[PDB]
Amino acid sequence: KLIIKAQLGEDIRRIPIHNEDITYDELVLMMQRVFRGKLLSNDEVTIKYKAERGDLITIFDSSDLSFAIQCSRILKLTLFVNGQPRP
Repeated sequence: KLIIKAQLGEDIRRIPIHNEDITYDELVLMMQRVFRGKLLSNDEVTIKYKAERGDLITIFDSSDLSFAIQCSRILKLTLFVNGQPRP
């Protein structure tokens, strides 16, 4: 359904999400689980996402998260005309 691909430094975790009404606080908890050995219980986790055209945008709460998820569903196509990308 939905894949969350999360990066902390060089470590990348790929998490499949089924309930799409996931809350911000649930997402934080999930990040804490998947990055178990990288974090202390008292670390403060900040979450950003790659927006359309690669700029990071901070997610502060569940409504930011929901919008970020809706903005996720992009299919990026490149078209070729008679085999040429630049006719």
